[PDB]
Amino acid sequence: SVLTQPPSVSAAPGQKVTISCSGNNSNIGKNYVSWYQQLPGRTPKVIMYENNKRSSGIPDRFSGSKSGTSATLGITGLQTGDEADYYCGVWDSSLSGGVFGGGTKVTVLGQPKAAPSVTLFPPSSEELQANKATLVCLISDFYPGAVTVAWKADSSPVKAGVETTTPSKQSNNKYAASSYLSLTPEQWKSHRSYSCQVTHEGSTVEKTVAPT
Amino acid sequence: SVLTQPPSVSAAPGQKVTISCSGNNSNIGKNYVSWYQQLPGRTPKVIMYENNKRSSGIPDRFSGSKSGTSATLGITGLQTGDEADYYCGVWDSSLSGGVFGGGTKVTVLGQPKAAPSVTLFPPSSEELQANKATLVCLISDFYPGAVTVAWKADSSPVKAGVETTTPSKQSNNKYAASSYLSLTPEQWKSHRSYSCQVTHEGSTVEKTVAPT
Repeated sequence: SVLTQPPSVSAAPGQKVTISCSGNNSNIGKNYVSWYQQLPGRTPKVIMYENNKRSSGIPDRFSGSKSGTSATLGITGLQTGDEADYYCGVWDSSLSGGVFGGGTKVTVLGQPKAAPSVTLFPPSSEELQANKATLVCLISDFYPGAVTVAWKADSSPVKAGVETTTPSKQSNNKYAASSYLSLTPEQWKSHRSYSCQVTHEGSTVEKTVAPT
Repeated sequence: SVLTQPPSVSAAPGQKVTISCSGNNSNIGKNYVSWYQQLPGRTPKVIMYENNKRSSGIPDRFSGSKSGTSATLGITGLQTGDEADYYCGVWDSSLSGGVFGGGTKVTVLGQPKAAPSVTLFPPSSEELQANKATLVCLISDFYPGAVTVAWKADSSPVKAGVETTTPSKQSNNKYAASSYLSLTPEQWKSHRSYSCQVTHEGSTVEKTVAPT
């Protein structure tokens, strides 16, 4: 870290966020400054180049500026999707090489709770032809990332055969997982219906499937 | 991803892994390369710089080198604490900014490798009756826990609305994930088929679905 960047910025949804980048005359003062976004677990991507030029597909929210030996990144209308680390980059002329800042964690404070979207899928045609039956309860767009999944065959709770993936942080910093129930085609065709009940922050969402 | 890295690399504890990072004369060829370690949950840290310089507290087991347009990070005496995601970074003298590799997942093999079980689910009847269409690619029973998923609309790759969850260990100790694709029921019916392609350890499998 040749460039000096604050360790973090926090703001409520819709608010304005500024990120400073402090350097000398050999780097920021002489050369083009670029900005990089890094979503957790993801590699850094360029979002701004040539001090204020926005990279392809980069939203209007994002704004970039250079003045003197200091660069700034402006995010107006902060969204939950902008929660990432931001780095500023410039070529150092003093020591002929590319330099970077320490980074800045951007937090959306007081984030609104998002109920999960729930899509239940019966065993596919191709699957049953292979004497295999799998039900998928796709659980998407929820926040925070914790869920309880319960299954039922008609009225009775299904204990075994259930697997629920650990909620993973999606593109929009919101979450997704999927619960799956592997049955024998004998077990599936026997019952009248199947249920997947998803509990998120105390509230339940239940969807139902039936054969054909 | 401008620089190219293999997505997954593994070996038994005590063995050796190498991670290739391929670029051009303008990036890897001219400038100094760094390597990043992104530990599970934690913030990425630089472990290698100036092609072969190790950071503080980085053991002898980690070695970096660069020949031509490609850099390699080697790891010997592979141990569980090395399991992380690693990426390369270099300045691109033509683009006048930093370029990064897509990342590599390093796995210390603790059980037999397992090829994924792939189940493609078309949009359900209840869903299409609501003018919504969701394709779900259930990927389970695989080890190591890293997949690359590609979607095709007939044969042309789908470049939008694809979400892939992070693999999580299940009750069988093997990993599971799911890739989902959102389409308008017109997008589902305008194509002959949709396909989900799962890449795991250089082995690739294709699943296909068609309307009814």
